[PDB]
Amino acid sequence: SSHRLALYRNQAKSLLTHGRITTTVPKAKELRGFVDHLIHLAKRGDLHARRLVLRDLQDVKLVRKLFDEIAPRYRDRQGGYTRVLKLAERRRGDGAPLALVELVE
Amino acid sequence: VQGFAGYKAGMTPREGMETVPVTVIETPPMRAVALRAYEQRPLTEVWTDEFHSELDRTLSDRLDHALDIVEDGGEHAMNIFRAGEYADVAGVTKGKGTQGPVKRWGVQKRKGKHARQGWRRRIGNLGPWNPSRVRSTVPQQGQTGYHQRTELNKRLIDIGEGGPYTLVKGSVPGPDKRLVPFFRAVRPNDQ
Amino acid sequence: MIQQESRLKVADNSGAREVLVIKVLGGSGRRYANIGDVVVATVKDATPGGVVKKGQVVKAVVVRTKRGVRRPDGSYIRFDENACVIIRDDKSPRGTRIFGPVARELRDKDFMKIISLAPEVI
Amino acid sequence: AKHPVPKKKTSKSKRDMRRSHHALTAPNLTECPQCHGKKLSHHICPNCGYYDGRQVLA
Amino acid sequence: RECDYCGTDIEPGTGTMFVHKDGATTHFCSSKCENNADLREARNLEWTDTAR
RNA sequence: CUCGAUGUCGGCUCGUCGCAUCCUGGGGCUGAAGAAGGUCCCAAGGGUUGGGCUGUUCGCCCAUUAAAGCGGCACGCGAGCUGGGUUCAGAACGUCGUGAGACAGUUCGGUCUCUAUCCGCCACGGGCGCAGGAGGCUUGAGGGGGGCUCUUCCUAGUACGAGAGGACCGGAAGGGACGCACCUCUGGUUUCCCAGCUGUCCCUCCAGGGGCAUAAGCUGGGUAGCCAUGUGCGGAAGGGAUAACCGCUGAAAGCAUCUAAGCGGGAAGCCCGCCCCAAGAUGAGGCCUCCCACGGCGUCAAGCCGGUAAGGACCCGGGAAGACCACCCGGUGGAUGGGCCGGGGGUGUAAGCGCCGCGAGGCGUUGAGCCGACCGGUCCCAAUCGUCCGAGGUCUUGACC
Repeated sequence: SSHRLALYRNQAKSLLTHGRITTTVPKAKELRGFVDHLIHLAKRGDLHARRLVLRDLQDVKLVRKLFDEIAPRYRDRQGGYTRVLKLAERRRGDGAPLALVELVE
Repeated sequence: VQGFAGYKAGMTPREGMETVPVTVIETPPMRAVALRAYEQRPLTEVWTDEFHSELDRTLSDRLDHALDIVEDGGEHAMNIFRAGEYADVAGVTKGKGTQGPVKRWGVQKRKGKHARQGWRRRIGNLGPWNPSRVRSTVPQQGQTGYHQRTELNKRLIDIGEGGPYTLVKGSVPGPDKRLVPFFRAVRPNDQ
Repeated sequence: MIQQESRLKVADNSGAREVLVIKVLGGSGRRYANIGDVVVATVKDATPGGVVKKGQVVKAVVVRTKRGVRRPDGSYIRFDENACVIIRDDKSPRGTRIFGPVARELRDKDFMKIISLAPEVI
Repeated sequence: AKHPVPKKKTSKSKRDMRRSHHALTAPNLTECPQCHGKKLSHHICPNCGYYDGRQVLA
Repeated sequence: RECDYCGTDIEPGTGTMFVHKDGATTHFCSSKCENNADLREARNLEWTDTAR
């Protein structure tokens, strides 16, 4: 619900900033598509597009940064602008097989 | 292979004269593997490889006419099933799973004044005092969704090839589209 | 549809107004009064003593139900209302006259009588 | 509120027997991509960074 | 007609028709016609085949 | 037996027997023509409804119906509710008692406790087995499921009949409760898919948004899956052995007798048949399709090693497959996830500029915009690379080449 989002939110956020973070299996598996999806919008690129992407992310700097910045570095492909890579270790007490994901580059 | 069978197309109704809903079914001739006979001794299934290309990735009418198509080379187009007929199909339940004695098995639950009481779903009882421990009687949360389901009076209406496929009279194939359907018109009554 | 004590008006004039639904007529089990069907209910109230009178043991049938009736013609029909007509053991109305339309039905399960009296049968 | 509780000393025997079906099974791991060594079947590591791309450190 | 009036519309080469008392009527359509119309004054109706 | 304690009425649910059988079939009987009843013998399959008033069962009453059965199992069920009630202290009346208290007379209200070990039941995995090692396919002994019914029509208003009525026999159709399955049509869903909204904080002022207002703040609506109110369908034929019950052929009783022996008739019933398992039925079954004799060690070394991708696995990626597990399909010579892309479905024409009115707004561009799983393309992404384990072919007898 409000939480599913939130996530996708900040994760989508942080990420674009670095372009490959460290969350567990799933977490990543999703932040992908979405974030992913989002991308495809930076690609659309315009009034609208932006008015969305931001709509969620909320933040000029980026929002723009990507739409212009990265977007391009991608204008060509077909989704997938992300390469979700699992990881070797696992957060303690837990034992969760975290994992890392980036913007396929 | 004694019979005839394939998978679930899907359902939809439409037309007729009053109108009527059926279901689509996919299956040309899934080849012919040996044939049933217990002659001179025990005989049942042979295998003179002639199958697909992958299959080794895992490597008296009904059956009779077979001999017709199973010796032809293997396959055997389906459809004697013709215009207005009653085969029977045996779908595969439906991964519905382990549920409460509720739907699993008709039963009235937590009434009113207690039909909520953060109360609810859960059978009434087992066995009396003196009788004796338990019966193999009262079902239980007897999982479902996997059962080798099927039925009867399975009337087929029509068929056409473009792709060997069949139109059905009332679907309820049991399992889901893209599912494993086998048909027959067993001891028909409407005959 | 329409049993225990669901209520339904008149369209004929029998001298009624509305009627409570006792039993669904037919045979044991059975749980439903759908136009064409015949109900075992009574007066919830009836004009100023036309000929019937409030609280009168009764027999009426099905002709108006917002329960929606699926016509063998894969079609669909329903109404803004739920009520029917009284009857004389002999599936025979009393109301001399009709009211809101109805549905082929009736015919199919006997009643013409009203079938035509009706202002309009849909 | 102990409606139901054991009723007869569980029997070491059994008891353990119980605790019997249990057991582990070493990580299915493999061996380095070029990292040379044993890694978590499918991953780089404090030995790798590779796979096909240098996405790590050391 | 025009879903009686509800110029919108809904449900296949069949559809369906509600209905009221007095030999009056209400052929029908969508959940945007219904409710609304079923509760006030047609005239005033807009969106559709009325306030067209 | 139990007071080192077996928690007691009615209800609820879940039922399970039994037959003296209420409904249901089969019979013989009648003061039975018909029809409908009465009588009694045979059969439990299946089944035997909503309310009312009563804490009640019981019971009377209301509308049904074929029918609306009698009774078991602590008058089944509290480690499953109920908890009204009789049966804690209150307190009431009435009632006895100098009184104190009191009552199978009554009246208000009055704490039914989370963790199943065993046996037991329902379910799903793990072994070990079935003596080559191998994947695919079948048999079912034996079990389990299910069997009811009303009504309408011809036969026929013909048998019967003074008449008002109403057949066996033979055949159509509909419908009732019930169960299996299933979304097409129908209806309920639709936690964000889409849209309108009032209050507020950030947002940069406007616009265009954003959380919160549960966990969606509120309202309209809404695929796909699930799911009924809804879709198909089912309870049959027919075969064999009988009840009761009806007969034939004929003794002993040179005359009769269904009779011991001989042969047939006859049931919703048994057996079979129709679906649903199912050889872990240690009697481990059948069959087809693969794999060939490797190493060195003292022996009936049937013991330790490379193997044979025959083959399987594990790890990954995925499933109306799913608690875990096991089970199914795929693992870049891939379309398995996601992604994108067309397609459908769904929300009702967007953000902007435009043109009318002081404004509110409207009209346009514009059936726009936005789209959660539904149908299908394309190697953008991510299923890389890798391991492990696995056969060899036990003893006797004979039948054939």
